[PDB]
Amino acid sequence: ANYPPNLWDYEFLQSLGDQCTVEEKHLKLADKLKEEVKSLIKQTMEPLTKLEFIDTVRRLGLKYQFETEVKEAVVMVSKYENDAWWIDNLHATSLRFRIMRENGIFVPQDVFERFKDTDGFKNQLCEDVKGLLSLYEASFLGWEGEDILDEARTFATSKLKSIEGKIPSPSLAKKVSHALDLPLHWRTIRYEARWFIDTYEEEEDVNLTLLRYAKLDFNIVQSFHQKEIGRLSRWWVGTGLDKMPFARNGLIQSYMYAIGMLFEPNLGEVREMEAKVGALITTIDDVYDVYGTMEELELFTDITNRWDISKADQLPRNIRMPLLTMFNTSNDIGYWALKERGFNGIPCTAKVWSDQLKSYTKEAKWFHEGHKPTLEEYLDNALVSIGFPNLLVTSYLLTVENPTKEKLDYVNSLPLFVRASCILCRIINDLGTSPDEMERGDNLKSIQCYMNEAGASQEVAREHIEGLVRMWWKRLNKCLFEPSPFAEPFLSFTVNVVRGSHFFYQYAESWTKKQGMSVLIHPIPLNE
Amino acid sequence: NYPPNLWDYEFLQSLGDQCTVEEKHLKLADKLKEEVKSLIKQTMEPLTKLEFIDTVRRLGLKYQFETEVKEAVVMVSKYENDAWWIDNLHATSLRFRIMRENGIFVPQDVFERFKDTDGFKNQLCEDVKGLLSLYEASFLGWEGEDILDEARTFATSKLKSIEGKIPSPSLAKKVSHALDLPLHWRTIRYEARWFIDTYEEEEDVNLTLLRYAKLDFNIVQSFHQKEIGRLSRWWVGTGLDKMPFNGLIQSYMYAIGMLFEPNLGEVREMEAKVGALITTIDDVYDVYGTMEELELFTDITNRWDISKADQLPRNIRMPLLTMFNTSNDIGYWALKERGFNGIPCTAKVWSDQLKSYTKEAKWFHEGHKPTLEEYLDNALVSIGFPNLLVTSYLLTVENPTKEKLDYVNSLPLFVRASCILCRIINDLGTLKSIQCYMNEAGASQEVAREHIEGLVRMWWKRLNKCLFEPSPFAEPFLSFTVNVVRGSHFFYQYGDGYGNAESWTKKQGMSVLIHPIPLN
Repeated sequence: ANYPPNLWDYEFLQSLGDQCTVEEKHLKLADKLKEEVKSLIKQTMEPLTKLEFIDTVRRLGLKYQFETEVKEAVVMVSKYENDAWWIDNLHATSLRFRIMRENGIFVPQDVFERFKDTDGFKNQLCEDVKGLLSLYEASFLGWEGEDILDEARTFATSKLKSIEGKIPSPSLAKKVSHALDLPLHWRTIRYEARWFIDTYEEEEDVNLTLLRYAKLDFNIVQSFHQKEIGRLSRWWVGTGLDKMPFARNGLIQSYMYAIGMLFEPNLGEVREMEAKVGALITTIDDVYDVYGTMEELELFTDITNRWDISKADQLPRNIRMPLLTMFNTSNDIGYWALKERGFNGIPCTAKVWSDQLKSYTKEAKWFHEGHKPTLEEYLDNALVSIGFPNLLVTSYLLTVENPTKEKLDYVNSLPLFVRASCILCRIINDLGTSPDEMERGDNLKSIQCYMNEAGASQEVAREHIEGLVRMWWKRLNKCLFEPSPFAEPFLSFTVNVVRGSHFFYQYAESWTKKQGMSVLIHPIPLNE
Repeated sequence: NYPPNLWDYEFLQSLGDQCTVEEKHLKLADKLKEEVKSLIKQTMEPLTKLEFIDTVRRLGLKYQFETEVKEAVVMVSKYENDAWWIDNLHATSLRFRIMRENGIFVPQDVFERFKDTDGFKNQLCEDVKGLLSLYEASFLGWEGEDILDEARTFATSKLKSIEGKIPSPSLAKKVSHALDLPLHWRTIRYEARWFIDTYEEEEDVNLTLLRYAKLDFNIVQSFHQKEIGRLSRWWVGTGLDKMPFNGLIQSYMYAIGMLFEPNLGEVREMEAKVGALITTIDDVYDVYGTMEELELFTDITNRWDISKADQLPRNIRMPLLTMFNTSNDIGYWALKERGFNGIPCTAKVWSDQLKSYTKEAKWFHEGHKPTLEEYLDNALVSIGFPNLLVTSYLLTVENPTKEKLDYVNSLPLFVRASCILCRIINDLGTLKSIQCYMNEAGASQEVAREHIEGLVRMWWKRLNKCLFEPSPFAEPFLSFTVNVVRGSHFFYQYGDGYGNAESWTKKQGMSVLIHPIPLN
């Protein structure tokens, strides 16, 4: 074991692979239930009922198993000729608006106009909570310049808040509270699936076959995750970085975040590699922040820049081991791209690490010189220092068809889609900082930077930063309606890192542990 | 289904799941170990004692009982009365070998009772046991111990003469086996599997010992299968299994000869990786790469700078980057575990290996014939055992330093002797050794070969004497350096890669790594 102790001991994590083996009879039941659920997605339903069903499928974390059928269902609903089923119905209108836009089918914000009067949304809509929640959730699919969706968000938030915690109807109470914490659009797929499996079971309209399949598929996917954490744990203990006197829970936390970025079994290898990079980002961040002197870090940065480990022995052991693990892992990842994808990715991985440590160095220079950057000067560097250019460009290297230097240079040039994602991850992380640490006047975080600029208060500045999150999400949403040159799975990665940030930096140990226990460690009890 | 293919990495990657040992039988192995400990310690006649610990050794169990075996051998050597071995050819011969094996000197003159000035008395020709014990004991001799040379050539002729004629089942098995290879030249782990089957035929088999030998061998086997899964997964991850030039699995089979113990697992895996890369890159240099490609590969290696790797085509770049990445890994393991960054050392032994290859391709195109001395100077490096042994020293020496690593890499006698032996045993087994010396004072194939076999015996005597002499070296590297040679003896006889040689190798593979031993 390690001291200080990690969330779980590594031998435990390695034990999980065979502790939770899914019995062969459950594997065969899963294939059988999959076909039954396909049939259900395909079956004629009233259009609202079909949208509700495919919303449930998504929410249960199953869209990846039914991509063809869900899309085909959505298209069908977009072609249903008579609109009387949603017109003047706030829930149906909202749900349709959201499901259509999630699937690349435009619906104008004007569909909501009829729910307003001269002064704004009609106060009487507060008599229908399901309606309000669907409007709230739909509002997050909005784009810049869509003022009615901003009004919808403000109205629905306010009305739902006037009842959060006091709703005498258990499943809706739960869903509203959950939504006010984070909208569905901002949550991770995989962690939402585990929460919603429990919520769905308690709802009035539960389909037991869908529910049964959701639990079974959850456990099967979980068994792939458990094998991955076994492999990653063995790797991590092999690096010796578990014994550095910093970066407690680095590996496990990186892996838990990676599951938010991409959970699908068929992306296991990519997910392992992203988890290794994230554990090294966590470790090296600590090296730069809470261990190395300015002279040690200058040499760390120079070795990385030049990809030349000749002078590595000038660094003390606890700095040298992270350095050489970064080097060895980056070479391994670049090599996988050569072996698997036909393209040598070492220049790419070396480059994003060099860019990242240059950004750490800039922050350190500001901190030591007492520089107070503007928000815009801070974010241009801090969107690099958060590590998502590194993680995203790496993800692109490992998945793009026919990778080339020119394609990698393009992604690393931060096209709007990627820039929005990295800025979001940075600002979201900064917003997660509790005011216990704010009182410490760290000038190199978003809120404080804006406070310093404008002479604004902490509350006004926080509100400003929160507004930036909503703005960059609007840009992300619109980028998906013209995403070229990007394709799946990179389009999903770019969005899902943001969701990971929202989920893991909500504005801590126990909460993390709870999430890891339900998603990675404990299977769902089946009654089969 | 269909025959499990030892060459199929699909199959190999799955091992570490199958052939479990029941947690039941672990506990019985702890219990029989303690029974076997008392067996080794309980007073017996000095002869019964030596036979008992030789047996333990050949069952491959000495590593479990090193203190009890040493103290047993030391008690025998202090036994004041010599009547139990004097004039007994078996007893004299076993005492000689087991004492020398444990670093206690016995003079070649303990065999004077069996000889006169005309040599060994031809009357010993039907004492088969004594002739066999004499034969096995002879390979413990040093240079200039001539009574020991005479012993060998004499025992060898007399045992050859009675082979069809031996009644005892276990002894006829043992004589046949010894005439192919003496015990001293065989690997510990592959011999242990063979001997379990033979020992069970012996009149004097101790069923406690036999039962513990089988159960330990299966437990150990389970450690190895997990090792092979991991290594095969690695190999497939490199993509080098799909290059057009068995690789990993063979390297691993050799390494089990160099070291088999569960407690040395990590070192064994790294040695196997290097083993696999040596064979791979030797083929890159020998056949596949152009001249210009080999000079970039060489340059990249010398400067440990992969900036220009992209000028190599795929099938050259992959071995190079794999060599680089794995050398970085092994060097790093030394930092993590041993406190010493070993990347400069692994980069250097690789840079030397490649020159090795640059030299023997120059001698091919440049139409130069070397003296056997000049060729072995290079061929003891190209065989790759400096790489492998310097790496094994890096990973196991107490308090490693650059200075200690520069000394092992200078190749002092003990190391130089193992390395020459590995290259010579290889050339015997096929600008080779024999083909070079032929091109010395101008000899035949028959007289060359005999001269080479002679060199094998000579270097073994020098190795043997080193183990008695002052040395900066300790265990386990002492064992690694002798045991590579044994690995060479055992596998180079059948290296051909088709026909009888491949089915023999496959069978060793299957009996020692795959198939557990049937228990009770």
